[PDB]
Amino acid sequence: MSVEEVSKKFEENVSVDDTTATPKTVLSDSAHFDVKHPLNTKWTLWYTKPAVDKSESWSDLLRPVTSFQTVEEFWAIIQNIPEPHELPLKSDYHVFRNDVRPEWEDEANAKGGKWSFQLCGKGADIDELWLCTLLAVIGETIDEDDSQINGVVLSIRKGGNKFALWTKCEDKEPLLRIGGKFKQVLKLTDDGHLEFFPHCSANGRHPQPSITL
Amino acid sequence: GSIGLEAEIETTTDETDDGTNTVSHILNVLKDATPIEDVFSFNYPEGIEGPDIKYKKEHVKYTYGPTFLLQFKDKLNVKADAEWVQSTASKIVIPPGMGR
Ligand SMILES: C[n+]1cn([C@@H]2O[C@H](COP(=O)(O)OP(=O)(O)O)[C@@H](O)[C@H]2O)c2nc(N)[nH]c(=O)c21
Ligand SMILES: *SCC1=CC(C)(C)N(O)C1(C)C
Ligand SMILES: *SCC1=CC(C)(C)N(O)C1(C)C
Ligand SMILES: *SCC1=CC(C)(C)N(O)C1(C)C
Ligand SMILES: *SCC1=CC(C)(C)N(O)C1(C)C
Repeated sequence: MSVEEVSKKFEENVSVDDTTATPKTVLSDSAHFDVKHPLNTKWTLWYTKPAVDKSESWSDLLRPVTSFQTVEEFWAIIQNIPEPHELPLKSDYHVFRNDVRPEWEDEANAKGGKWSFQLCGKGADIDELWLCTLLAVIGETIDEDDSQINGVVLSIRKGGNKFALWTKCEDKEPLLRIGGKFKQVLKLTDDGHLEFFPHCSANGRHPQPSITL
Repeated sequence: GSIGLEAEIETTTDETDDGTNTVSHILNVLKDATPIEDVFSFNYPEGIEGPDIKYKKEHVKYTYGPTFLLQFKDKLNVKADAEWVQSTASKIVIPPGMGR
């Protein structure tokens, strides 16, 4: 069995003609995506703008949008470059559905576990790490990352910013593991930084969730 | 030595907008685009390329590298929401098979 070598001009044949097809990614395009990027999961894109909650409704503010298995969609909302320290705090952002959809008021019913990450607020390059994990989680749910996860959430406030991670469940043990990974994403260092909220408490906002590093 | 014009230009253009990306503009590109074979199914020629990046995630099928998706963000600069339903509803998905 040969390996990455290519020491012969036989395996390849330098010759083409009317080469059918013609893909064009947003990378090589820059202004003409001739190809639609699909995935193997489902995830909506809701962005909350808490402000009229005074008397409106958590459901009256939340703005649900992009709900597909692509990337050009969710990426747009990112184009907003709001990040966890680039947009009006006290905000929220949740993308998911692979398992449920409703929200922290039901999605929990799905994941069962809410892994949040409280941050005093920094503003450097965390939006890339927080995403790399989320984007991969929804975009790469096939396995390894979002093996069986349910969805992710976002919530900014005065303190600074707080991102939530919802997991189908598959046992919390494996979660404490996942969270740890998200921990570094928070750009911390021994500070523990992490939040564990059991769905059972998420909906009924019951006191004493799980933990908060 | 030289019989004619050795200098011949071929499709140069390379000049669209002042560098501003618009949802309608890009989404409009989709209106007349081709299908997809899958991330690793298509090698993006432009200082980038996703061959096995996430393909190692196990089972692949539809795994878009973390860094890859990032690149998208660079050219995605287009706060959408409306045109989305217009284009997003068009986004096509094709199962990576062919062979067996
Ligand atoms: C996430 N979420 C929040 N609210 C309401 O807003 C309040 C604040 O919710 P929170 O504890 O800040 O939730 P979050 O950080 O996970 O987003 C709660 O007491 C809820 O009554 C919600 N209300 C509904 N119906 N559905 C939701 O998904 C939802
Ligand atoms: S970011 C950690 C933090 C924020 C604030 C609400 C001010 N706190 O009391 C602690 C120190 C927990
Ligand atoms: S998560 C994407 C990412 C990580 C890091 C190595 C900090 N980067 O430079 C980028 C932004 C590519
Ligand atoms: S959250 C507990 C749990 C474990 C497993 C067997 C994977 N499940 O289907 C539920 C979600 C009930
Ligand atoms: S904590 C379990 C729970 C919460 C609530 C949403 C009120 N429920 O109906 C059950 C009892 C499932």
